[PDB]
Amino acid sequence: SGPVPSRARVYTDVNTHRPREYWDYESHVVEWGNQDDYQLVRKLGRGKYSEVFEAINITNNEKVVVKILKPVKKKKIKREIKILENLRGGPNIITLADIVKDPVSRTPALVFEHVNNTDFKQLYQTLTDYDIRFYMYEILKALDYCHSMGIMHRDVKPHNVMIDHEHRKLRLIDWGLAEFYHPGQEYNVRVASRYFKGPELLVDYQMYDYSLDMWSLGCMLASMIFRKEPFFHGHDNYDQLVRIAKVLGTEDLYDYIDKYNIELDPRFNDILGRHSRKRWERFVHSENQHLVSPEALDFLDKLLRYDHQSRLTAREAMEHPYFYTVVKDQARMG
Ligand SMILES: CC(=O)Nc1nnc(-c2ccc([N+](=O)[O-])cc2)s1
Repeated sequence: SGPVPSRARVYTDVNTHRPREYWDYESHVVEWGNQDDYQLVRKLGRGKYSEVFEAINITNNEKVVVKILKPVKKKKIKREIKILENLRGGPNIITLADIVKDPVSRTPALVFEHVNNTDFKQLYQTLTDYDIRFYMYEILKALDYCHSMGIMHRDVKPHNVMIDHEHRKLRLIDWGLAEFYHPGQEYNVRVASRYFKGPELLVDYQMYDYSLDMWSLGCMLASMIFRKEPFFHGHDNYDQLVRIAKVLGTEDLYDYIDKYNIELDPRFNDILGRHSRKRWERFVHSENQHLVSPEALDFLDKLLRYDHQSRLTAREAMEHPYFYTVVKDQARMG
Protein backbone atom coordinates (compact mmCIF):
# COMPACT_ATOMS: atom_id res chain seq x y z
CA SER A 1 0.00 0.00 0.00
CA GLY A 2 1.59 3.24 -1.19
CA PRO A 3 0.62 6.78 -0.06
CA VAL A 4 -2.74 8.18 -1.13
CA PRO A 5 -2.40 10.56 -4.17
CA SER A 6 -3.19 14.29 -3.79
CA ARG A 7 -3.81 17.26 -6.04
CA ALA A 8 -3.91 21.03 -5.49
CA ARG A 9 -7.39 22.18 -4.42
CA VAL A 10 -6.97 25.41 -6.39
CA TYR A 11 -5.30 26.24 -9.73
CA THR A 12 -5.12 22.48 -10.29
CA ASP A 13 -5.08 22.54 -14.10
CA VAL A 14 -3.67 25.94 -14.94
CA ASN A 15 -0.78 24.48 -16.91
CA THR A 16 -3.03 21.86 -18.52
CA HIS A 17 -5.12 24.47 -20.23
CA ARG A 18 -2.14 26.62 -21.36
CA PRO A 19 -0.17 26.13 -24.60
CA ARG A 20 2.74 23.68 -24.43
CA GLU A 21 5.31 26.39 -24.84
CA TYR A 22 4.15 28.02 -21.53
CA TRP A 23 5.31 25.16 -19.28
CA ASP A 24 7.66 23.23 -21.61
CA TYR A 25 10.81 25.10 -20.66
CA GLU A 26 13.23 22.69 -22.32
CA SER A 27 11.94 23.84 -25.70
CA HIS A 28 12.33 27.52 -24.77
CA VAL A 29 14.75 29.42 -26.99
CA VAL A 30 16.63 32.09 -25.05
CA GLU A 31 17.26 35.47 -26.64
CA TRP A 32 20.57 36.72 -25.27
CA GLY A 33 21.29 40.31 -24.34
CA ASN A 34 24.74 41.97 -24.49
CA GLN A 35 27.22 40.96 -21.79
CA ASP A 36 29.24 44.16 -22.35
CA ASP A 37 26.37 46.35 -21.10
CA TYR A 38 27.19 45.37 -17.50
CA GLN A 39 30.12 46.01 -15.20
CA LEU A 40 30.53 43.93 -11.99
CA VAL A 41 31.06 46.03 -8.84
CA ARG A 42 31.23 43.63 -5.83
CA LYS A 43 30.29 40.09 -4.87
CA LEU A 44 27.15 40.01 -2.74
CA GLY A 45 26.88 36.36 -2.21
CA ARG A 46 27.68 32.95 -3.34
CA GLY A 47 26.26 29.68 -2.74
CA LYS A 48 24.99 26.81 -4.54
CA TYR A 49 25.20 26.96 -8.12
CA SER A 50 25.79 30.67 -8.58
CA GLU A 51 27.51 33.80 -7.45
CA VAL A 52 25.68 37.06 -7.17
CA PHE A 53 27.14 40.50 -7.81
CA GLU A 54 26.07 44.07 -7.56
CA ALA A 55 26.60 45.49 -11.06
CA ILE A 56 26.06 48.61 -13.08
CA ASN A 57 24.28 48.86 -16.45
CA ILE A 58 26.74 51.13 -18.23
CA THR A 59 24.23 52.24 -20.88
CA ASN A 60 22.14 54.09 -18.29
CA ASN A 61 24.12 53.99 -15.09
CA GLU A 62 21.51 51.99 -13.21
CA LYS A 63 22.33 49.45 -10.48
CA VAL A 64 21.39 45.84 -11.22
CA VAL A 65 22.15 42.44 -9.72
CA VAL A 66 23.93 39.81 -11.74
CA LYS A 67 23.73 36.11 -10.95
CA ILE A 68 26.31 34.06 -12.83
CA LEU A 69 25.20 30.41 -13.10
CA LYS A 70 27.94 27.84 -12.50
CA PRO A 71 27.75 24.89 -14.91
CA VAL A 72 24.62 23.47 -13.30
CA LYS A 73 22.33 21.60 -15.66
CA LYS A 74 21.12 23.48 -18.74
CA LYS A 75 17.63 22.20 -17.91
CA LYS A 76 17.60 23.96 -14.55
CA ILE A 77 18.75 27.18 -16.19
CA LYS A 78 15.96 27.13 -18.78
CA ARG A 79 13.34 26.31 -16.08
CA GLU A 80 14.33 29.40 -13.99
CA ILE A 81 14.44 31.63 -17.09
CA LYS A 82 11.09 30.38 -18.39
CA ILE A 83 9.49 30.91 -14.94
CA LEU A 84 10.96 34.43 -14.55
CA GLU A 85 9.72 35.43 -17.99
CA ASN A 86 6.30 33.90 -17.36
CA LEU A 87 5.93 35.82 -14.07
CA ARG A 88 7.50 39.08 -15.26
CA GLY A 89 5.41 42.11 -14.29
CA GLY A 90 3.43 40.21 -11.65
CA PRO A 91 3.04 42.00 -8.28
CA ASN A 92 6.22 41.98 -6.11
CA ILE A 93 7.90 39.45 -8.42
CA ILE A 94 11.56 40.30 -9.03
CA THR A 95 12.09 41.57 -12.58
CA LEU A 96 14.48 39.69 -14.82
CA ALA A 97 15.87 42.59 -16.88
CA ASP A 98 18.31 40.69 -19.13
CA ILE A 99 19.95 37.37 -19.78
CA VAL A 100 23.58 37.34 -21.06
CA LYS A 101 26.42 34.89 -21.97
CA ASP A 102 30.17 35.15 -22.16
CA PRO A 103 30.22 34.64 -25.96
CA VAL A 104 33.49 32.72 -25.73
CA SER A 105 33.11 30.57 -22.57
CA ARG A 106 29.29 30.20 -22.86
CA THR A 107 28.75 30.90 -19.15
CA PRO A 108 25.15 32.34 -18.68
CA ALA A 109 24.11 35.11 -16.25
CA LEU A 110 20.71 36.52 -15.22
CA VAL A 111 20.43 40.24 -14.72
CA PHE A 112 17.81 41.52 -12.22
CA GLU A 113 16.49 44.83 -11.05
CA HIS A 114 18.30 46.06 -7.98
CA VAL A 115 16.55 46.14 -4.61
CA ASN A 116 18.23 48.27 -1.97
CA ASN A 117 17.24 45.91 0.79
CA THR A 118 17.15 46.71 4.50
CA ASP A 119 19.10 43.79 6.07
CA PHE A 120 16.63 41.24 7.57
CA LYS A 121 18.83 40.96 10.64
CA GLN A 122 17.88 44.54 11.54
CA LEU A 123 14.50 45.43 9.90
CA TYR A 124 12.55 42.85 11.99
CA GLN A 125 13.61 45.21 14.88
CA THR A 126 11.70 48.38 13.81
CA LEU A 127 8.81 46.71 11.98
CA THR A 128 5.49 47.63 13.53
CA ASP A 129 2.32 45.52 13.70
CA TYR A 130 1.04 47.49 10.67
CA ASP A 131 4.31 47.01 8.78
CA ILE A 132 4.13 43.23 9.16
CA ARG A 133 0.54 43.10 7.99
CA PHE A 134 1.42 45.24 4.98
CA TYR A 135 4.43 43.18 3.91
CA MET A 136 2.62 39.88 4.55
CA TYR A 137 -0.19 41.09 2.26
CA GLU A 138 2.41 41.98 -0.45
CA ILE A 139 4.02 38.53 -0.20
CA LEU A 140 0.53 37.00 -0.56
CA LYS A 141 -0.02 39.01 -3.72
CA ALA A 142 3.13 37.48 -5.26
CA LEU A 143 2.27 33.95 -4.17
CA ASP A 144 -1.33 34.11 -5.38
CA TYR A 145 -0.03 35.44 -8.68
CA CYS A 146 2.66 32.77 -9.20
CA HIS A 147 0.29 29.94 -8.01
CA SER A 148 -2.41 31.27 -10.39
CA MET A 149 0.22 31.13 -13.12
CA GLY A 150 0.88 27.43 -12.35
CA ILE A 151 4.15 27.82 -10.48
CA MET A 152 5.34 26.80 -6.96
CA HIS A 153 8.17 28.88 -5.54
CA ARG A 154 9.45 26.13 -3.15
CA ASP A 155 12.01 28.38 -1.39
CA VAL A 156 9.96 30.91 0.58
CA LYS A 157 12.14 32.21 3.48
CA PRO A 158 13.19 35.68 4.80
CA HIS A 159 16.36 35.74 2.69
CA ASN A 160 14.19 35.41 -0.45
CA VAL A 161 11.88 38.32 0.45
CA MET A 162 13.91 41.49 -0.24
CA ILE A 163 12.45 44.56 1.50
CA ASP A 164 13.51 48.13 0.77
CA HIS A 165 11.77 49.57 3.81
CA GLU A 166 12.23 53.27 3.03
CA HIS A 167 10.37 52.80 -0.30
CA ARG A 168 8.02 50.21 1.26
CA LYS A 169 9.16 47.98 -1.57
CA LEU A 170 9.05 44.15 -1.51
CA ARG A 171 10.27 41.60 -4.05
CA LEU A 172 10.12 37.80 -3.98
CA ILE A 173 13.46 36.55 -5.33
CA ASP A 174 15.51 33.43 -6.10
CA TRP A 175 13.26 31.38 -8.35
CA GLY A 176 16.00 28.77 -8.88
CA LEU A 177 14.01 26.06 -7.03
CA ALA A 178 10.62 27.04 -8.55
CA GLU A 179 8.64 24.43 -10.60
CA PHE A 180 5.54 24.15 -12.77
CA TYR A 181 2.68 22.35 -11.02
CA HIS A 182 1.09 19.41 -12.89
CA PRO A 183 -1.53 17.30 -11.10
CA GLY A 184 -0.30 13.87 -10.09
CA GLN A 185 3.38 14.70 -10.57
CA GLU A 186 5.78 13.47 -7.89
CA TYR A 187 8.18 16.24 -7.00
CA ASN A 188 11.61 16.37 -5.36
CA VAL A 189 11.19 16.80 -1.61
CA ARG A 190 14.69 18.31 -1.23
CA VAL A 191 13.57 21.95 -1.61
CA ALA A 192 13.17 24.89 0.77
CA SER A 193 15.46 25.78 3.71
CA ARG A 194 15.23 23.27 6.58
CA TYR A 195 13.45 25.74 8.87
CA PHE A 196 10.72 26.46 6.26
CA LYS A 197 10.15 22.88 5.00
CA GLY A 198 6.52 21.72 5.23
CA PRO A 199 5.55 18.45 6.94
CA GLU A 200 4.87 16.92 3.48
CA LEU A 201 8.55 17.34 2.65
CA LEU A 202 9.80 16.01 6.01
CA VAL A 203 7.74 12.81 5.75
CA ASP A 204 8.82 12.41 2.08
CA TYR A 205 5.37 12.92 0.52
CA GLN A 206 6.22 13.76 -3.09
CA MET A 207 2.83 14.67 -4.61
CA TYR A 208 2.67 18.15 -2.98
CA ASP A 209 1.49 21.45 -4.51
CA TYR A 210 1.32 25.26 -4.03
CA SER A 211 0.26 24.73 -0.38
CA LEU A 212 3.89 24.01 0.46
CA ASP A 213 4.57 27.78 -0.03
CA MET A 214 1.78 28.58 2.44
CA TRP A 215 3.49 26.52 5.23
CA SER A 216 6.72 28.44 4.62
CA LEU A 217 4.84 31.70 4.76
CA GLY A 218 3.24 30.65 8.07
CA CYS A 219 6.77 30.03 9.43
CA MET A 220 7.82 33.54 8.42
CA LEU A 221 4.75 35.05 10.01
CA ALA A 222 5.39 33.28 13.31
CA SER A 223 8.99 34.35 13.35
CA MET A 224 8.01 37.95 12.70
CA ILE A 225 5.17 38.35 15.21
CA PHE A 226 6.85 36.27 17.98
CA ARG A 227 10.30 37.76 17.17
CA LYS A 228 12.06 34.38 17.02
CA GLU A 229 13.89 33.60 13.81
CA PRO A 230 13.63 30.90 12.70
CA PHE A 231 10.52 29.83 14.65
CA PHE A 232 10.96 26.06 14.19
CA HIS A 233 14.72 25.51 14.67
CA GLY A 234 15.61 21.84 14.12
CA HIS A 235 19.27 20.71 13.85
CA ASP A 236 18.46 18.35 10.91
CA ASN A 237 15.43 17.24 8.93
CA TYR A 238 14.26 14.66 11.44
CA ASP A 239 14.61 17.15 14.30
CA GLN A 240 12.81 19.80 12.24
CA LEU A 241 9.70 17.65 12.27
CA VAL A 242 10.12 17.11 16.02
CA ARG A 243 10.19 20.91 16.56
CA ILE A 244 6.92 21.25 14.63
CA ALA A 245 5.29 18.40 16.62
CA LYS A 246 6.23 20.03 19.94
CA VAL A 247 3.94 22.93 18.97
CA LEU A 248 1.29 21.42 16.69
CA GLY A 249 1.22 18.22 18.70
CA THR A 250 1.78 14.60 17.70
CA GLU A 251 -1.93 13.57 17.57
CA ASP A 252 -2.67 15.66 14.48
CA LEU A 253 0.67 14.54 13.02
CA TYR A 254 -0.37 10.90 13.21
CA ASP A 255 -3.90 11.74 11.86
CA TYR A 256 -2.13 13.30 8.82
CA ILE A 257 0.16 10.33 8.24
CA ASP A 258 -2.89 8.05 8.67
CA LYS A 259 -5.01 9.95 6.15
CA TYR A 260 -2.40 9.78 3.37
CA ASN A 261 -1.25 6.32 4.38
CA ILE A 262 2.31 7.54 4.76
CA GLU A 263 4.99 5.20 6.19
CA LEU A 264 7.49 6.79 8.57
CA ASP A 265 10.98 5.49 9.27
CA PRO A 266 10.82 3.42 12.54
CA ARG A 267 13.15 5.83 14.32
CA PHE A 268 10.72 8.72 13.93
CA ASN A 269 8.07 7.42 16.30
CA ASP A 270 10.98 7.05 18.73
CA ILE A 271 12.12 10.71 18.51
CA LEU A 272 8.69 12.29 17.81
CA GLY A 273 7.61 11.01 21.21
CA ARG A 274 4.27 12.34 22.39
CA HIS A 275 3.35 16.08 22.61
CA SER A 276 0.23 18.10 23.31
CA ARG A 277 -0.89 20.72 20.83
CA LYS A 278 0.11 24.08 22.42
CA ARG A 279 -1.84 27.35 22.42
CA TRP A 280 -0.18 30.10 20.30
CA GLU A 281 -0.48 32.45 23.31
CA ARG A 282 2.30 30.38 24.85
CA PHE A 283 4.81 32.30 22.69
CA VAL A 284 3.47 35.80 23.51
CA HIS A 285 5.71 37.77 25.96
CA SER A 286 6.26 41.39 26.96
CA GLU A 287 8.70 41.96 24.07
CA ASN A 288 6.51 40.73 21.15
CA GLN A 289 2.97 41.42 22.41
CA HIS A 290 2.65 44.66 20.35
CA LEU A 291 2.92 42.49 17.20
CA VAL A 292 0.34 39.93 18.25
CA SER A 293 -3.43 40.14 18.04
CA PRO A 294 -6.34 37.63 18.03
CA GLU A 295 -6.51 38.23 14.27
CA ALA A 296 -2.82 37.38 13.89
CA LEU A 297 -3.07 34.14 15.83
CA ASP A 298 -6.26 33.01 14.02
CA PHE A 299 -4.44 33.65 10.71
CA LEU A 300 -1.29 31.84 11.74
CA ASP A 301 -3.30 28.91 12.99
CA LYS A 302 -4.93 28.50 9.52
CA LEU A 303 -1.53 28.51 7.74
CA LEU A 304 0.37 26.13 10.02
CA ARG A 305 -1.64 22.94 9.60
CA TYR A 306 -0.14 19.52 8.94
CA ASP A 307 -2.61 18.63 6.23
CA HIS A 308 -1.53 20.58 3.14
CA GLN A 309 -5.15 20.42 1.81
CA SER A 310 -6.46 22.29 4.88
CA ARG A 311 -4.13 25.32 4.75
CA LEU A 312 -5.40 28.70 3.50
CA THR A 313 -4.76 29.50 -0.16
CA ALA A 314 -3.03 32.81 -0.82
CA ARG A 315 -6.33 34.25 -1.97
CA GLU A 316 -8.25 33.12 1.13
CA ALA A 317 -5.42 34.47 3.29
CA MET A 318 -5.76 37.95 1.68
CA GLU A 319 -9.43 37.88 2.73
CA HIS A 320 -8.51 37.37 6.41
CA PRO A 321 -9.56 40.17 8.91
CA TYR A 322 -5.86 40.44 9.87
CA PHE A 323 -5.56 42.48 6.68
CA TYR A 324 -8.67 44.69 7.09
CA THR A 325 -6.64 47.83 7.86
CA VAL A 326 -4.18 47.11 5.06
CA VAL A 327 -6.85 46.51 2.42
CA LYS A 328 -8.99 49.58 3.13
CA ASP A 329 -5.79 51.75 3.08
CA GLN A 330 -4.63 50.26 -0.27
CA ALA A 331 -7.79 50.91 -2.21
CA ARG A 332 -6.59 53.76 -4.57
CA MET A 333 -5.73 55.67 -7.78
CA GLY A 334 -3.95 58.80 -6.75
C1 LIG B 1 21.76 45.29 -2.04
C2 LIG B 1 21.14 44.04 -2.62
O1 LIG B 1 21.38 42.95 -2.13
N1 LIG B 1 20.34 44.23 -3.67
C3 LIG B 1 19.64 43.31 -4.42
N2 LIG B 1 18.66 43.59 -5.30
N3 LIG B 1 18.09 42.42 -6.03
C4 LIG B 1 18.67 41.25 -5.71
C5 LIG B 1 18.52 39.93 -6.10
C6 LIG B 1 17.55 39.70 -7.05
C7 LIG B 1 17.34 38.40 -7.48
C8 LIG B 1 18.10 37.36 -6.99
N4 LIG B 1 17.74 36.11 -7.50
O2 LIG B 1 16.65 36.09 -8.05
O3 LIG B 1 18.42 35.10 -7.34
C9 LIG B 1 19.09 37.57 -6.03
C10 LIG B 1 19.30 38.88 -5.59
S1 LIG B 1 19.82 41.67 -4.58
